[PDB]
Amino acid sequence: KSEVLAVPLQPTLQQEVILARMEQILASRALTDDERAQLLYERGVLYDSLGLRALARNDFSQALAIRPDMPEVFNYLGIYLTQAGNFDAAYEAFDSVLELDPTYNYAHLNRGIALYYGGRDKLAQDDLLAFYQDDPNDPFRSLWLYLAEQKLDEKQAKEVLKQHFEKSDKEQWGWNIVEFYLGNISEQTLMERLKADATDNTSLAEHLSETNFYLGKYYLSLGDLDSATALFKLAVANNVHNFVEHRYALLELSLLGQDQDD
Amino acid sequence: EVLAVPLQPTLQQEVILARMEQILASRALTDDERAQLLYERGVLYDSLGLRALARNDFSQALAIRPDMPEVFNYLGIYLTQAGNFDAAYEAFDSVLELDPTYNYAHLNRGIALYYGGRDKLAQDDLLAFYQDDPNDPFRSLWLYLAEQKLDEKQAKEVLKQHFEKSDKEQWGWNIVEFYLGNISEQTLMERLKADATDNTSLAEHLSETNFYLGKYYLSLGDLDSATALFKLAVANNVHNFVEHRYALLELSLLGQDQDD
Amino acid sequence: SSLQASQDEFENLVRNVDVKSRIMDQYADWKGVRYRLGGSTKKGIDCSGFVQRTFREQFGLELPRSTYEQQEMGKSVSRSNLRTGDLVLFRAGSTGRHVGIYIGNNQFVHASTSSGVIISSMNEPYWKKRYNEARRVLSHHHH
Amino acid sequence: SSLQASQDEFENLVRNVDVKSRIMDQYADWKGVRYRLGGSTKKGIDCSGFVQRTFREQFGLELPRSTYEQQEMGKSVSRSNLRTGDLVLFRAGRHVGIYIGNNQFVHASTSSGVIISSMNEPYWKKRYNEARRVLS
Amino acid sequence: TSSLQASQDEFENLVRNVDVKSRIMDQYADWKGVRYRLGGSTKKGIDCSGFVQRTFREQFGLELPRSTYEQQEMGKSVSRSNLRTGDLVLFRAGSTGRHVGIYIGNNQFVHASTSSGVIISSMNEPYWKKRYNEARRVLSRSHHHHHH
Amino acid sequence: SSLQASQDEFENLVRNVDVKSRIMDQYADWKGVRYRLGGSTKKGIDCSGFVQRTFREQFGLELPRSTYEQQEMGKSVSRSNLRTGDLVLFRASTGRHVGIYIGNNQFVHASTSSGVIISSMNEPYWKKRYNEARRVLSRSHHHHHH
Repeated sequence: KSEVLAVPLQPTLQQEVILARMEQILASRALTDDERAQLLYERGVLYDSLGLRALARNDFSQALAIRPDMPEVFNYLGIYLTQAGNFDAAYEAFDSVLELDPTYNYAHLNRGIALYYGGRDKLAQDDLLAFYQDDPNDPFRSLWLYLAEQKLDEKQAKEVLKQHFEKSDKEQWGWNIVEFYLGNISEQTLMERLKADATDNTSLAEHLSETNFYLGKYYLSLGDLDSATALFKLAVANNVHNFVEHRYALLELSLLGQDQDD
Repeated sequence: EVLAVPLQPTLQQEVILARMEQILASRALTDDERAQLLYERGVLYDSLGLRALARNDFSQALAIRPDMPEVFNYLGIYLTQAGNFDAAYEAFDSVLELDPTYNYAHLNRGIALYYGGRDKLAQDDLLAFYQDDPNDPFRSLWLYLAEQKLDEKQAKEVLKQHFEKSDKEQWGWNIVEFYLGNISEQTLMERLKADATDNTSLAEHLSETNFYLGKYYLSLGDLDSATALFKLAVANNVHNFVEHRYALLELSLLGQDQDD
Repeated sequence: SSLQASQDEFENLVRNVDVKSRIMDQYADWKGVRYRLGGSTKKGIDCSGFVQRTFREQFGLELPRSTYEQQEMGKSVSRSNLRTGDLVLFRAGSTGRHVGIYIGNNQFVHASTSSGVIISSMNEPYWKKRYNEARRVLSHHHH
Repeated sequence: SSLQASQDEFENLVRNVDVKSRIMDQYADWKGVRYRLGGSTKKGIDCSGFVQRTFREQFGLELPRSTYEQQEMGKSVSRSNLRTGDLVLFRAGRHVGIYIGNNQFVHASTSSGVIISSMNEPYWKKRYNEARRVLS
Repeated sequence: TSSLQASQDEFENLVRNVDVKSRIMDQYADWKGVRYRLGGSTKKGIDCSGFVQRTFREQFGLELPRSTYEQQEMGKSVSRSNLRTGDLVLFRAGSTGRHVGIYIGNNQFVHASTSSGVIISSMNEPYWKKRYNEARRVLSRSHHHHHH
Repeated sequence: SSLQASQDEFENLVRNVDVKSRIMDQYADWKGVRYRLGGSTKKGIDCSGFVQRTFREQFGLELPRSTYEQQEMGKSVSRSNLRTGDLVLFRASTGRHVGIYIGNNQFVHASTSSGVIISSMNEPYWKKRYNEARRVLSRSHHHHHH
C-alpha cells in the first residue's frame, strides 16, 4: 500500500507433482525401511516448505523410528520445538544432531537461535560466533550474532558488526540489511536497493521475507510494537515458509500477541 | 494499512489430512466410500491452497462416481482460475445438467462469464443467484461488478436498491455502502477492525474487503493501488475465498499487462 | 475438545447422509402419533417437538423447542428454492405457529392437531394462506 | 502454533479423530431398531446389547452383556471430562449409552429404540450417575 | 493458478514421469561397473543393447528388441535439442557398427561402454560428440510404446 | 527442463548413496593409473580429470574440467566440517591440485609421482599446501536468501 509487496508465494506445480507421487510410492509395500525413511524425510522437507509443519514433523518422527541415525531429522525437530517455545527440549535435539554428525554445521545456528529466544544470550553467542567463522561473508550469520550480542550491550554489538561488514567481501545483498542497522543507509534506501536487486516475484518474496523480519526486530528494539507487529506480518505474508526469518516472525507475533491481553 | 497474521494451516486440517491418507491407503473402501473421501480431501487441499492436488483428487473421485455435481463445480472454478473460460462454462453446465438445484454453479459460472467478458450472460447468472438470498451482500457485489462493465451509474442505483431491500446485517453490506459513496475508505476500515474478533475473523474480513477495494481502484485505472490491494487480499491466506481466487487472477492479468 | 472438534469435523465430512430417506424413517416410525401440546413422546407430540426429535435423532442437529426460536435457526429460504429438509412455517393459530419439514414434491411432514403426524401438501389451501417462512438448518465464513 | 501440540499429542489425535465417525457408522445401521430386553439382533436390542455390539464391531473390544457389568469396565470419568466413546450411565435397572460429544449420546431407549438423546433432556439430566472410559 | 495452468492431464503425466530418471538410476545402482561382453545379458557381462533392453523391462515393463539395429527402429526420431530422459541415444561404434545408450538429461547418458563397463558419460565428451547419430523416443507419456 | 527439473529433483531426493563406498569403488578400479596431463582415460589421468570422471560415474554430477573452475563449485568448507566427497584443494607447478576427502584425514587424487593414490592430509608436503575445500554434493535448497 504505496509500499513494496509481492504476490504471496503459492505451491509450485513441482511441489504438488512430487507430493502426489510420493503418496503413490509410500502407499506401496515395495519399500525397504531405508528407502521408506528417505521418502518420509524428503516429504517432511517438502511439507515443511509449504508451511505444513505438523505433517512434516509427523513424517520426520516416522523416518527416525526406522533409521535412528538421522541428524537431519533431529535438526528439524529442534527447529519445531523452538517455534513451539520448548527451548529446553530444543537444546537437547540439537545436542543430538552434533553427537551424531559433528560436521552438521547448521545446528550451531539453530541452537544459537533457540538459546537466543530462550534468553540464553551468552551461550547463544558461543554458537553463533562459531557459525559465523565457518562462513564470514554470509550476512545472516553476522545478523543473528548481532541480535544475540545486542541485549548484553547494544554498543559493542554494532562495533563488532561494523567489524564483520568491513572484514567481509560485501557481495551478497543481505549486507544492505547490515548497512541499515549500522546507520550507513536509510530504510528508504534499503527498500529501493531491495527492488533493484529483486528480479522476479519469488526473488522479491525472499527479499521481503528476510528483510521485514530484520526491520521488525529493529523497531522492536526501539519499543515500537505497532511498527514491528506490522513488519512481522508482512514478512509472513510472503509465504517463504522455510526461512528462519519466516518461522521466527511467527514466534515474535505470538509473543507480541500474548503481551496484549489485560 | 490494517494487517492480520497470514492464516496458517490448523491442527485440525493436518490431523484430518494425516488420517485421510491412512484411510485412502487401506484396501477396504467401496468405490462410493472412496469417492466421497477423495472429494473431501480435495476440499481440504483446496482450503490450504493445494489446488493441483485438490483437482487431482476431485478428478479421481469423478472417475469412480460420475454423478458428482460438487466435483464439476470445483473443476469449473479451477478452469476459471486458469483463464480457461470456455472449458469452465462447460464444466458448470454439467453441474446443472446433473443437479439444476445447485445454486453455487450460477455464481461460479456467473463470475467465469464476467472474466470471459460475456457480460449479459453473467448478469443472467448473477441475478439468478442474487434472487436466492437478497441479504447476501456478496451476491449484490458480484452483480454490481458485472453490471458495472455496461453502465456503472445504473449498476450503482440498482445496488442502492439491493441495499434498502435487505436486512443490512451481514458485515459485507459496509463494503456496499462504500461503493455507494455512503462511507469513506477510512470509515470502512474502522468498521472492519471493530467487527473482527480473533485473527481468523480479521483475515477473512481483509481477504474479502481488499479484493473489493482492489476492483474499485481498477475501475479508476489506478493499477498501482489495485495491485497492492490484491496482494494484501492474498496475503491473508484465505485460500478458498472467491475474493482470494480471483485476486490471484487479477494480479495475473495485471502481471501480463505491465510485463509486455 | 481440540479432539472432539476434529471428531465432529471428520464425522461431518465423512457422512454423506440421505436427507429425504432419514426423514421418511422418522415419519415411518412416528406416523399417526397423537397431538399433545408440549409433549415429546410416542404417546403424544406437537409440531415443534416433532421437528426437534427429527433433526436430533436423524441428523444430530440440536434445535430449540420454542417455535419462535426454531424459525430464527439457519437462514431464510424463498418458497421457490425449497429443498428436502427445510423447515416450513405457518402463521399462529390456536396451537401457536406451525412448523413442518419439507420432503419435496410440495409435500411436508408435521405433527398436526387433527390427524397426528402425517404428510400434507403445501397446495392444500388451508396451508397456502397460512404459509409464512422457511429455514434451512443443514450443512472460513464470509462476513 | 499448531506445533504446541507435541508429536505424541498429534499421533493421538490422528488415532482418535474417527472415533465418532465409527459410532455413527454403527448408528447409521442400527438407527431406530426396537427395544427388547435380552435382545442382541436387529429385530430388537436393549441398551447394554447395543453398546456391547458397537464396541465389538467398531473397536474390536468385547464388553460384557449386562449393564451391571459394563459399569465395572475401564476407569471412572467425571462429567467435566467426558470424551466421545465413553459409557454414560443413568438410573432407569440402570441404563447405558455412549457419549458422542456436545452433550449428546447414542443408546437403545425402552420407548423409542436406538436413538440420539441430549444429556440436558430433563428426564436424563437428573438421572445421570457416572461415566466409564473404556478405550485404551 | 499456475499449477492450474497445467491441465489435470498434464498433471497426471508429470506424476507418472517425474520418477523416470530415478528409475534409470536405480538400474545404474545395481549394474554400475558390470563388464562389456558382446552378446551377454547378465551381471557376468552385458552389451549396450542388452543393458538397454533390461532397463526398460525392469524399470517400466517395456519390451524392446535385443539387437541395436532393431532398437533404433523403435519409437520416434528425436532431434538433439528435444532429447528427454529415457530417450535412446545412438552412436556409430564401428566395433559392430552401432552403439546405444539411455539419455538421463543434462547432456549425460547411461550405457554399457566397451572400455569402462556400465557407466554415465557426457554427450560432450569429444569421443561421443563426433559419433552421435540419432535419438529415439521409445517410451510414451503413459508408459506405452511411443507412436511412429 | 520443466519435466527434467522435476526428474532431476526427484533423483536427488530419493537417492541415499554411500558416498565413501562409491569413491572407493572408483579408487579400486583406478588405483595406480599413471599421471598424464590432460588425459582422462586409464592410460593416464590428471588430478582434475580424475575428480571430474569420479563425480560423473559415481554421483551423476557434472563438474568442470579446469581446476580453477572446480575451485568455485559448491560452497566452501572450513577444515573442521570436512566430509567424505568434498574436494580438497592445494597450492601444488599448476599452483592448484585437487583431491577428494575420504575421511580419517585421507584423500584420493592423481599425483605426479605415483598416479592415482590415497594420501594423508597430515603428510608434511600437503599440510603446508592445503588451501581450501568445496562441498559439491549438497541437497539443493527450495528458497534462497539474498
